Amino acid sequence: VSKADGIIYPQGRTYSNITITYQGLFPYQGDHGDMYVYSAGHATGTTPQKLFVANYSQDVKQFANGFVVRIGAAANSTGTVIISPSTSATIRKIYPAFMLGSSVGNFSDGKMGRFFNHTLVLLPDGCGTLLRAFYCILEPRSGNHCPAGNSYTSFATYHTPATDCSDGNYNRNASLNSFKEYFNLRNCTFMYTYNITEDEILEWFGITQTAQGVHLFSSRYVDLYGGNMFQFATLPVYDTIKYYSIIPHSIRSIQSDRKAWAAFYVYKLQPLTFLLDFSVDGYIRRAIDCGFNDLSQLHCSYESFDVESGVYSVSSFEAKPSGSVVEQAEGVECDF
Amino acid sequence: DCGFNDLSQLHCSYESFDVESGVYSVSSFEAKPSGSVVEQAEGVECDF
Amino acid sequence: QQRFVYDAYQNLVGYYSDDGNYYCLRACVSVPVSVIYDKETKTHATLFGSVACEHISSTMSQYSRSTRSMLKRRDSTYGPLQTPVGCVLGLVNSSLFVEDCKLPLGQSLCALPDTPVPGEMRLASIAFNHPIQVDQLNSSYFKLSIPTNFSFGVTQEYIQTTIQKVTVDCKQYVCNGFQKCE
Amino acid sequence: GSVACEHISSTMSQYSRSTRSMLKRRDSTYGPLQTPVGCVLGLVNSSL
Amino acid sequence: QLLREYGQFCSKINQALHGANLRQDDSVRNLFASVKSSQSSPIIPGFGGDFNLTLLEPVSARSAIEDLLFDKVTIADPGYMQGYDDCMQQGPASARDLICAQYVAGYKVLPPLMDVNMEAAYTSSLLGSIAGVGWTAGLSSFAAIPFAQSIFYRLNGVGITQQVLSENQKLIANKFNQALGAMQTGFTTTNEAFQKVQDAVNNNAQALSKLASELSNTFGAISASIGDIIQRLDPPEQDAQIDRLINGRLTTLNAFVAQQLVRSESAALSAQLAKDKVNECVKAQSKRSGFCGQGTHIVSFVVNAPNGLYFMHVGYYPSNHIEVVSAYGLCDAANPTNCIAPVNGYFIKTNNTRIVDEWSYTGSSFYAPEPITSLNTKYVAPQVTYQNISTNLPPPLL
Amino acid sequence: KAQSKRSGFCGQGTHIVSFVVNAPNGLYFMHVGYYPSNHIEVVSAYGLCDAANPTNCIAPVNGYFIKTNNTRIVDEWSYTGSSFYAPEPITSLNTKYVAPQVTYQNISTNLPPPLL
Repeated sequence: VSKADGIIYPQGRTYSNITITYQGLFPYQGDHGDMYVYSAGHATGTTPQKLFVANYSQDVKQFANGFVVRIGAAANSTGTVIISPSTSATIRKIYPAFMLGSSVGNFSDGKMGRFFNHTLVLLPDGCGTLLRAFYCILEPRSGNHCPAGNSYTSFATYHTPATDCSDGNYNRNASLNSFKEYFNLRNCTFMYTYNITEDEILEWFGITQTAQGVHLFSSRYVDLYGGNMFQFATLPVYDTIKYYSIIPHSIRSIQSDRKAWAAFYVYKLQPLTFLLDFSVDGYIRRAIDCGFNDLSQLHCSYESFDVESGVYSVSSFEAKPSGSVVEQAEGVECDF
Repeated sequence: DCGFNDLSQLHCSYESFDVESGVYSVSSFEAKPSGSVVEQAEGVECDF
Repeated sequence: QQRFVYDAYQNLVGYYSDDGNYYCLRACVSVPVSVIYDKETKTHATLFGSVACEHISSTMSQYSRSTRSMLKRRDSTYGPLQTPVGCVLGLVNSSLFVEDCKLPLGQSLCALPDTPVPGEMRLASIAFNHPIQVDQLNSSYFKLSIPTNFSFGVTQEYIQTTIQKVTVDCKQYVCNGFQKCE
Repeated sequence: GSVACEHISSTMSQYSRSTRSMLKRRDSTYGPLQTPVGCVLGLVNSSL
Repeated sequence: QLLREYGQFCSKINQALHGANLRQDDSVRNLFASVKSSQSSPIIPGFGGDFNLTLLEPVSARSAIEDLLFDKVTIADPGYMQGYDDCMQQGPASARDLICAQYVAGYKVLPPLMDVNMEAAYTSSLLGSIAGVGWTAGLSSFAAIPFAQSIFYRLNGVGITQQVLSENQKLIANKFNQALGAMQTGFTTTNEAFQKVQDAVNNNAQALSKLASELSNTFGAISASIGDIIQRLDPPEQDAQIDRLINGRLTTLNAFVAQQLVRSESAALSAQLAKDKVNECVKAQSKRSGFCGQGTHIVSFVVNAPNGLYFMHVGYYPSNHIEVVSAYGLCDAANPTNCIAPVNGYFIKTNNTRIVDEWSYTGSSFYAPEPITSLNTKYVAPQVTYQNISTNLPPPLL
Repeated sequence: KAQSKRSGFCGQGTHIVSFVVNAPNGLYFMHVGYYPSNHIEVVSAYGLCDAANPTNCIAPVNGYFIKTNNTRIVDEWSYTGSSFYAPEPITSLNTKYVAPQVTYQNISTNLPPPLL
């Protein structure tokens, strides 16, 4: 938080060269979040065999306030591929895919991770050029290796860099078609699309929900070399989202041509009180989580980043109730 | 008449017909809005 | 027969149990916390009210409070120090003496920051500056202590004589021009 | 107050306040006087 | 959460209290920096000589009279150390223990800036410099004279001649010891200063008790316990009741802070008065009546008290007044422009079964006729009220 | 407007002179005081009497009778000011006649001029 990580800008206004306390939806200072990695698929020489994904589709989490995501942190660095542990490569920024809903259940064989009547889906396409969001009710298809079919492991999307990610024309439906192989989009609703210009810069992406729909945030269109997150969309979703999950994505690249995709981190949001420092150009370069420790509470009490030396009374520890004790009666006893 | 002028307001504040000598703060003048300014983002027309 | 024993201010302080015993009832007690902070070195220690260091732990997992975490308290992490004012965390027993300190802990105690990575603060004590001792003679003479050098010194002192004179325009402050409010 | 006498006039028609009228300020009615404390109306520079 | 939207009220209270405590510490430091002497004599046993001031001497660190004063005052012992574990057992409560209530109510009593031993060191060092304050311009020099010498020099300066002091040495010492000894049996209900000490302690206790008492108040709610209304109502009305309690408690805290500010501001003026009294009555003999004590001031002592200083002013109280006839001055009848006036005394008419219309000298504060000499007279210009004496011509007029 | 004889009221040390200027909301005082240092200890007498005439005694005025060590006659008595150590001869200007006391020194030789 000392460098304003995952801070959603106050979405009504702006300030200049001041420091104020603000109540919003921020993440915990020092929070580690959940890490997710995307990997290339199995390939023998010049023929991709299958998809390599984790069990993310089985792991369903609670939404309950929304979250923020840190995309492209470990870029321009030397890391390793997932399916080839002894293979160094330069890491490339990749974008996450989410599927959120209001009701969850089991798949064909009781496998966890099925979304009922209406399921919002956010999935990038065009080999990292656009993002599409849609309700598009999911219908599991019956076939080989498919959700409603036999021998089902996990649904996943994919794209082939040999054909789809072409410099002349980036296939803007490859990932949508991959998603279509497992589910039949039925009774669908708004299907938007937003344009992303390629780079290798760290960026942020957030999502919340209010009475006016599902709000989408990002730091690409306003602050790019910063990270302050501004709203850029609102969705006609008005069902109260209770659950969400990640969508696995494998890259069907050549065994001799494989890259490393940077892992992305997801951090939950909570209704906290922060101390924000707005600079002259109005950007938040530093903040303080008022409930992290005692020094933070001191800083927020004086609402300054410099507190004079001294001895300060702070909040005290309270004993935790160890057990419980009750006392009562019968009603007389029955007379057999 | 309490609202006639400043001396009347002084007389009514002390509710007496004799006010001691001195320098008294009274009600101030306010600038009058000369114009108006409107700003919006509309443009909806009908399709004949 | 009236099992509940109260006190003057309607607090339960006793109970006659069904087992045939009388139990005093207390309230669960909080552990007071304070932070000793040096700014120009960004150093901090924790003082625990008037507790005896047996009830506190490096994690304080048996207690609960709204603050999410304790102060960092890096590699040093020795046992809690017991002081005349209470149990302190992040202080090293120094056995030094000072004439004055910027952060007095209480009763004679000071936190001496490791001023020129700054180290942990030290627990020093304020020392009494003894005046020049002159002994009495047992004769018709007496010992006299007299200066052989001197200097001049300026003592500065401010005495306030006025406050700023301010009048408010009550009607305008309350209603700010709006005829309806008038 | 602390006004420089360029913003005030004998009628103060560009402002508004609840008080209905100003003080009488009879035949003398010379220009506003500028003082170190502000613009004053109804004073004669005396140099006493 | 409900209080979180009330913003910076709690922070305001905390900052005000922190500033008041800082000012209290600064006042203590200033007072004891102006109380300390630069030179003093060690307090050995028997310090005082014929004057028994052993109740001012420190028991090997507080004095005996200081210990008596602290013992006779009903003051609750604060913890300052393992006082949290003392209330863990606590037995039955002792008439609303306000020391165990701080860990319940949510306030805390901070220890005083200095130890008992350091304060006693300051007071004892002040006691050792009393005799040697210096008869001559006594600010930059220290003369280590005995206590008896200082007392006799103070007595000589109020109008008692050296002859009387030399004659009544033991009687004076016994009379001083009688006055200082009645002090041990003095701390009772009739003692006004002791009652003031108890009033200050009771004011402290009342300030704490008001905070501890408002937690049982139910500010127009169904209960005073938050955890009780939580398990009996539902969010829409739970919020209203909890907000009633929150507003009541915030008002209580604001009132407490304002009263503490008033009391702290009064105590700084009182500390300045104590500084003036230490500089004027303890480190010097004062010539202004009524400031130090009653009668004529001679010497003052000071010890520590629960929340300040306790001064003991020793004064000279005259009794058994008689009326005599005195002259403004004496002139030589043969040479009328040769006249004398008494110095720190009076010219009285003797009746020592001797020559008629004899003139003697007496000190201004004790009746003891003595011969007229150049040591107790001074030459002056003639006045119409001076007595023109022809015979017996005291030696200055010869 | 005066030099004050009461310690602690004007400033620290011994007051000599004070200045006052205006400040934002009051007055600003600058008290110049005399601060002594480098104290030494000497032996001093309450007073001096003539051994031949015991009822002829003197006491110092605004100073002290000290024992000199100016490589000179033994048991010589000098006078010094109360605020600065500088031995000087004893004369009628810095002494005053007083009644004898049991603590006074009975001098036999070298008899400072007042006692002659």
